[PDB]
Amino acid sequence: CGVPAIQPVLSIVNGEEAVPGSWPWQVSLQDKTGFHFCGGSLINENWVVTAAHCGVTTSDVVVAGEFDQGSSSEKIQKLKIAKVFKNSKYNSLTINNDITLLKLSTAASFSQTVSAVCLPSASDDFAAGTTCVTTGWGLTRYTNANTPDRLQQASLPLLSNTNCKKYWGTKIKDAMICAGASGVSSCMGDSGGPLVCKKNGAWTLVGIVSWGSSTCSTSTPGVYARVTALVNWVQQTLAAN
Amino acid sequence: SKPCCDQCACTKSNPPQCRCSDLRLNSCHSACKSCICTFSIPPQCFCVDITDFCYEPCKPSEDDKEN
Repeated sequence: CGVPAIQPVLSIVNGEEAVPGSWPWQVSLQDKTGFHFCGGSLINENWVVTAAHCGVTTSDVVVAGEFDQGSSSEKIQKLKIAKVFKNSKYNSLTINNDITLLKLSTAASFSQTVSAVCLPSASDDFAAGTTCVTTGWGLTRYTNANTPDRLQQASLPLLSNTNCKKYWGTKIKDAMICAGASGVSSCMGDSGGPLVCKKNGAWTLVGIVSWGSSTCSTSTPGVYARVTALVNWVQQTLAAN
Repeated sequence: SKPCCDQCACTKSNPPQCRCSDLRLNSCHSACKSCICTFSIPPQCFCVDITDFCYEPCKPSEDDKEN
């Protein structure tokens, strides 16, 4: 896991285009009309993790291996969803425990552009100030009515929850982790996608894009579902299904 | 569009200080000063303001016709 066959190159608002294929766990969630409304991450051939608030159902399709969603020549996999496991502790008013698991009806075929991100242990310690990466097809400018076709990326620091509360106060819960306020921001269409940090050389899923400033302000932090606080539920969901 | 908020969680304080929990898609309340949204399409947005008053509860009372 977490070792892309195509190496990402790091120099979403004020991000940059990803190297094509370099985030091979990044999937698109698309409705029946082919419209991207959320992102997700492959954690193995059979499961995708995304945000609970996205409201994914079995009528949505998981799209793996895309870089340019405006292209018709990329070798992409359109993967039907057999079952949705929305975390029952997800609170649609507090947006806490914002995680959902998607069981694919057929297994993904891993390749150079499709593979899994690593999951952390519930005890892993990802230090405030660590530079991590988030990717997605969300707005590159809040005023836009047009997401980008090409997968974007940005580097950004993790915050402590203590410092994050100085922005968002009692909205911040233990199952949340904040990143950004550094000149970049997740934005609409990024939800459900990954916030990854490189642990022992392997990109590891530390957060799931969740919420933040309504205008995607680059001077306030984005808030992510804290995967360490949710990963035992992920592992146990997989073990049971 | 004029102000309104259905659920108004006013708290312990004098003068009051209140908090609206209404979920609105796309954007918040026109008079909200600080708005948060999920980064989905459509975004699910909330107003995190704290005012010492509530706006009219959006929905009418529907209780003035029957004697």
